[PDB]
Amino acid sequence: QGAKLFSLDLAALGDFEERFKGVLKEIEESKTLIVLFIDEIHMLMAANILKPALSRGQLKVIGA
Amino acid sequence: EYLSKYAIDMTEQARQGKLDPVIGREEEIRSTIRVLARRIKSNPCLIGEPGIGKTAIIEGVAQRIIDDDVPTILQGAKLFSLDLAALTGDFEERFKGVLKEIEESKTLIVLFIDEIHMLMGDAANILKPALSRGQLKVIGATTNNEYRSIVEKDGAFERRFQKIEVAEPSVRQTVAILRGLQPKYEIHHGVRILDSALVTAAQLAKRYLPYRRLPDSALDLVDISCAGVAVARDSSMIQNVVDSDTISETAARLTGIPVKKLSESENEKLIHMERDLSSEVVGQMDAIKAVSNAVRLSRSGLANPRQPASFLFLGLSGSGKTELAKKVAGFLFNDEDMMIRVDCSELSEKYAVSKLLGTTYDEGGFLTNQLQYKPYSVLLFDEVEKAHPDVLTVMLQMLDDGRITSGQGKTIDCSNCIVIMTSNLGAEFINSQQGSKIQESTKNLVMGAVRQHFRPEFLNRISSIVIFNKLSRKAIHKIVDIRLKEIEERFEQNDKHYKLNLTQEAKDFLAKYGYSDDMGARPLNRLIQNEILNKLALRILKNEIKDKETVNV
Ligand SMILES: Nc1ncnc2c1ncn2[C@@H]1O[C@H](COP(=O)(O)OP(=O)(O)NP(=O)(O)O)[C@@H](O)[C@H]1O
Repeated sequence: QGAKLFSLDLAALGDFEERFKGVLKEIEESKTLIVLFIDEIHMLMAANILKPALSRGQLKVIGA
Repeated sequence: EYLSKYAIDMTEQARQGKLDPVIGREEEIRSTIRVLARRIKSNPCLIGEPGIGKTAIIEGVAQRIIDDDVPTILQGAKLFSLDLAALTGDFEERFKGVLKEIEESKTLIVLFIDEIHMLMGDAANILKPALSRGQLKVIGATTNNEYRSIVEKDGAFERRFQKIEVAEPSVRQTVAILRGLQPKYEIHHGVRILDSALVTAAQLAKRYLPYRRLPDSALDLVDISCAGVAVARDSSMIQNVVDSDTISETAARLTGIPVKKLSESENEKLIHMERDLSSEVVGQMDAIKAVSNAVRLSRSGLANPRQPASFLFLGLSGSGKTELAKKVAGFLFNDEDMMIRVDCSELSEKYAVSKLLGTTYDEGGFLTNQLQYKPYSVLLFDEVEKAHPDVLTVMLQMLDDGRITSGQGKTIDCSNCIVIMTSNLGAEFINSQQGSKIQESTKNLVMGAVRQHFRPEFLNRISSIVIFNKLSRKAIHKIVDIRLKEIEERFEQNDKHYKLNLTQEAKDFLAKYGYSDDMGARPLNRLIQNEILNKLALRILKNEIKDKETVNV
């Protein structure tokens, strides 16, 4: 319930990606108050995508 | 006539006896004297930590001067002490003509300049030609830092100069030089000092004081303490003074728990620390012993005075491992800030700043700066081998000695600090411990695994390395029940006044569901909020279920 939809359509455009990593706190700010959905981009990211926030045990995401 | 202007002879004050007697330095002095006696490179210098008693030597110098402990050649010489400042015309001139005066003045003194030794922009040669005169006996010093930058550029600076170690005592002799205090410094503010109030301030300020210097930091608090014992006494019969009051009390100023400062120092702490760990985490009796059992070894000087306390931990974050030291530190250093974070994700090359560096904003780094900030510390290493060859090599000094040069090249003691490695190197082998191996074989499997990423020096200098292995629900529910304990003791105490209920649901859920095998109850740790704290507070926050009430799912 308390979660809502976020879906990151990745536009990456110094590392310009860590933004995508910094937001992992911004949702962690909300404290799983949303969900993430990524569509066909699932690949090695920087480095690997995602998890350290999910791998923190947290972070419901809609994978695809 | 500019003689006395910023140049104030303190051999005056030494002839006046204004200056402050201390012990032993003749060693540096006689040399630094003998240095001052050198045609070739005249100028003795102390290179390193400020506040280490530089002109205190000059005192002794001036003392040896006025005592005629000043040796033959230079007995004529004395020291005008410069006062480094002026008003802008500009400054240099005033600071120059003197230079002429004094060598002209025929060596009745020498000059000491302390840490302020200038790379000027308009550098040109400031005092340097005067210094360069083949004449003009002077005394400079600085920390290593400027000594790094400025004096190494020429290096015929040394052709004038001589470096000498800024003399930092032993504690015992610091204690001893402050043991000479007890008959004398008992009565400064008009009391007596016990053997109790005597050595500990050191032992404390050593162990407990972040900043100041061995006799300095030690001698500091006791008069900082006298707010009570000097003023409230004559404001009643206290003659002798005691450690705690003088110290631990006045030590508890910063934090507290003088009992842990006092009633137990390291002695019992260890003695039961095993279960004390087990208190925080049941399970992993291995490291419950080992690291503990080990780090017990860490102290007492079984081995190198210079020597770190070092471990890799293995398991699933949210196994309590990353915590674990925070107990230990809280258990030992009575803090969780002792724990300090080294992200091996972050590590490639450029980190050499982020610890600390000789600054070229590229400025003071952090991590070493943090122990430099936090002289008692615990160092956590975030999936170690994920770091580059960058740190692991500097980790040698960490592997070494329990002491660390900052990136400006300033050593700080980790033999009083902790360093702890994280890695997944047995993750699959955690999965082997999920099959619950003879841990040896799988630790061997790990050992080989961990063996790979590192030169043995890395591998060898570790105090040891331990797995935090498969965690039976035994621990879980306990840990959970411990996990239970943390929030309730935050709140019913003050906030929530809260009496509690537990369905076995949650009791089972949190253990069963809330705990993840792989990702742990680590999320459940957050979930414990969510399905419980978040849930039941939300249940209660209405208040219709009253304060101190409880409803579990
Ligand atoms: N076996 C355990 N004993 C005690 N606390 C545990 C245990 N397993 C997980 N925890 C909790 O999980 C955290 C500690 O997990 P730990 O194994 O130290 O790795 P961690 O890095 O701290 N988890 P995290 O820091 O979010 O990655 C703390 O919140 C503990 O309360």
